[PDB]
Amino acid sequence: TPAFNKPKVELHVHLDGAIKPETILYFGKKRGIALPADTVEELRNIIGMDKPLSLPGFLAKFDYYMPVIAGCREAIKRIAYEFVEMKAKEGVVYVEVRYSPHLLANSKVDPMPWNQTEGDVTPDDVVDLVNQGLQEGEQAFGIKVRSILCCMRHQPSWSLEVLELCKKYNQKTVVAMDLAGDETIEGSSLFPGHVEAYEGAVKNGIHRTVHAGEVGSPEVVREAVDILKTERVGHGYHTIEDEALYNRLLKENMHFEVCPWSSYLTGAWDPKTTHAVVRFKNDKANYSLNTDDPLIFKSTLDTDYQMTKKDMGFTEEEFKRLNINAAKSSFLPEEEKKELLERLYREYQ
Ligand SMILES: [Zn+2]
Repeated sequence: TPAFNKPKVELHVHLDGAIKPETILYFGKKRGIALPADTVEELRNIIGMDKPLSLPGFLAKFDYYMPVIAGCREAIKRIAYEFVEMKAKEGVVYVEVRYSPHLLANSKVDPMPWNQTEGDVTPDDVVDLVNQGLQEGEQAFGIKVRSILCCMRHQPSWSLEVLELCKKYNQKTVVAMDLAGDETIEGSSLFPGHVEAYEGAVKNGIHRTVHAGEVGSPEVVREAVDILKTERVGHGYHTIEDEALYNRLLKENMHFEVCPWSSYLTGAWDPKTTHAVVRFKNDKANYSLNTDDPLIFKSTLDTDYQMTKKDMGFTEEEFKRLNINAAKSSFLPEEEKKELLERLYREYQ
């Protein structure tokens, strides 16, 4: 019995954290690359999580399976295509999906991700391949899909490259730049490479989101909003700790990309306390509901909706409100944004 059986919009979900276990198995076998399990259930049990850890302990799960996908053109295009199929079944009608193109490349990338041998798949090629799979998925499954490229906190030497790829692939299919990775790296938001990329984004009209206040202090959110000039905040739960900052962001209609089930499993949210999203809901904040890394969290979008419905008093009315806010805060051009809003209002009658 689905919590919200109406069209949804999802703004915060990682392509590399939203791959079918079956597809991971497939490419491990095909390429002869080690995976920590030989069945799909056992693979889910080791890659996946069902109790809280930490952000770095979460980030280690990628080490298990990224090597079977990175540097492989067929695999990269396939995960993009299967992503759209996955989301179409969830009742999502518009999604922005994000990833680090560098982390899927095996050429012209330093340091080389996942101990790969030099190949022929550059970060540029990665974006091209993802685009192809996403566009074919859109055609096959009849939902709209756009992508966001992630700078990685520990590797600000990639950030200007990420900016250039966002320019090169603007709206086809890249709609924004993100900053992801380990938020516990002290002061990483203001590493000069990241600041230069975001300032370049401002000058070139490239849209901006930033992971902030997931596990970091409100200062991380402040850094994102006031220096990186972010347009949306990934998570943002800890913003509430600085009341003045939080109230300012409410006043500015900042969008928070909320990931409730993710926040439980990464330890971003202390489950001894009321979730931040309850405050957001009560303050009528601008926010969306999102899966984040459904492969690792063993989840679908219904997991997050069920959780907020059961545990946080979420109504159908609030589910409609937050999806309309998600649509308004999307990085779609004006005409396509209007189209999405029209569709939501039509299907919500
Ligand atoms: Zn994320």
